[PDB]
Amino acid sequence: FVNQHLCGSHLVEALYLVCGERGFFYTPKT
Amino acid sequence: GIVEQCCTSICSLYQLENYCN
Ligand code: NA
Ligand code: NI
Repeated sequence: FVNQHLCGSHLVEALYLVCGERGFFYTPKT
Repeated sequence: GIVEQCCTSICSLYQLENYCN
């Protein structure tokens, strides 16, 4: 696999593909 | 964290996998 530059909704698309049915948590800094 | 690292720098799919449930 290659490294990623992912911002905004593109990061959540990447989490969805990586994790599939395992699900994931999206946890930005506040 | 990972949200900021992937956007300001770069990150790998293996780093992302740490956020799966
Ligand atoms: Na990768
Ligand atoms: Ni875009």
